[PDB]
Amino acid sequence: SGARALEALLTVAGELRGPPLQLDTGQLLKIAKRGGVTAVEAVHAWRNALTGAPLNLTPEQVVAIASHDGGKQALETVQRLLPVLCQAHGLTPQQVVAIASHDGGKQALETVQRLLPVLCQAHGLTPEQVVAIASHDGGKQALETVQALLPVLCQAHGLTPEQVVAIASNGGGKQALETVQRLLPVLCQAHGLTPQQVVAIASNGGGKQALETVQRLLPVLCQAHGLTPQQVVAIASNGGGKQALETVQRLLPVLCQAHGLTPQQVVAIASNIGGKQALETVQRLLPVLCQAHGLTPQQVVAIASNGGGKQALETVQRLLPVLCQAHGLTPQQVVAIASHDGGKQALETVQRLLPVLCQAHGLTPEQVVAIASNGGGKQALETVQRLLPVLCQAHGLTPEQVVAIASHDGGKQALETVQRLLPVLCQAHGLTPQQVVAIASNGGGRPALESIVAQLSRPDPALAALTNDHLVALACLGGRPALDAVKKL
DNA sequence: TGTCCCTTTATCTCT
DNA sequence: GAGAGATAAAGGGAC
Repeated sequence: SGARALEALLTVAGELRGPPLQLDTGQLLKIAKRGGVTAVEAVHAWRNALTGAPLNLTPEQVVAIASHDGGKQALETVQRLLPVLCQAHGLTPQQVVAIASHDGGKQALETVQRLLPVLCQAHGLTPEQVVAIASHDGGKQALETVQALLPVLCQAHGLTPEQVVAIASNGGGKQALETVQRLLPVLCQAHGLTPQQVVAIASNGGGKQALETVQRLLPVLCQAHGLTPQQVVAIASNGGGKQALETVQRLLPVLCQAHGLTPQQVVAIASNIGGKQALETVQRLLPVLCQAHGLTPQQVVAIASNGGGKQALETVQRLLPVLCQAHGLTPQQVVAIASHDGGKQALETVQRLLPVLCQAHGLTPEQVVAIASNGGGKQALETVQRLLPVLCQAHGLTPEQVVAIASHDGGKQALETVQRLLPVLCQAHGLTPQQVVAIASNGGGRPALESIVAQLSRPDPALAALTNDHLVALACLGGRPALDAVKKL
């Protein structure tokens, strides 16, 4: 009955493509791959209840919840617990989705429910801090561990609640927490690290192995390799962790002696998530990129030194000719696009969309490069392609303004939020569009605009002190953080 | 056969 | 630009 079971499964997928979820093939694939057949079936059985009152989940939220080991249990649990978490604990549905959307989401949900009161009332955490702790695989473990260990970590060890939250808020947060508890004294007292440096190391995924590996290799990397404790700390706390540290141990001589890299640029390469992969890839590709592509070593190092640098390097090697000779991009432009986290996605997206953006939207190659040369470049490019025409027709923006909003980290968010909040800002708050554009055209433009609309609607006397124009100027180069900075004085 | 937890790597967003 | 936070995905081990 394998063929009938298969027919049943495909009928289920087909039905999900209809109401109420209207899932696309990508979404189906996501749930299948990450949550399995049981998650696909669970979504199908509960589609009405997940999208209906009292949950009202969007299809994207349903997809995010299902797309994990135990996805079925998470979906089941969200149906039981969301009304209490929202109405009793004061969480928003999106915060609930965030707690739910990990392997073991059911456990983290039951645990936020049980623990949020003690964490906030007795330990002094905010609900947002509790959400951040919960929103990872093993969230239950981290929540219980913070609850158990925050008092010892703060009083006996001197850490702030914020620092404990930082350590706890990664996958394996429990491991990281216990390892800080164990290893904070040695690393400070014996190695002379500050507590903040230890927190900075501990607050990445694999924080525990990173701490243990800093203890293990700090002396040999300094002594036998010539690095400073600072460099070792940067390598350990920049996401590279244990893998990066050990790979620097192995490859530093070869990269310096044979390939001619300074130890500083080797450190720059090691100092991101996937630093091990980046190091190995520079070792492999430095000759080829520097003899048969005329890229300088500086340029290669610059590409390698971001998270997933490996991917960026291989992608540069593959696409540099096509982008230079077919799309008319200069190698410097290709380097600039490559030299961010996710440079691979940005490059591939430029290869795909450059012609479209130049010819259907009239953008010059320089503008396309401008948009592409930030983290999340792919996202920004795709949402300019989507929203350029509507923002010009409906909201009366120029292509320049659209490119400007787009050309920062989070450009996608800033564009979408302009689309969502431009009407009410200008209509109900006699706010000007050039003004809203001004707010949107920085990193954090999104939360800036949102804090603005929050102020105008449910204002806050304390903050209710500046002009619909003074707050504008404030958001315009401090954003949300500036708005909060004033609104606590 | 799934569920839960942890590490590593890749990508995106904000301070 | 750098540091940091956050979301996603893979792959592994334990029951």
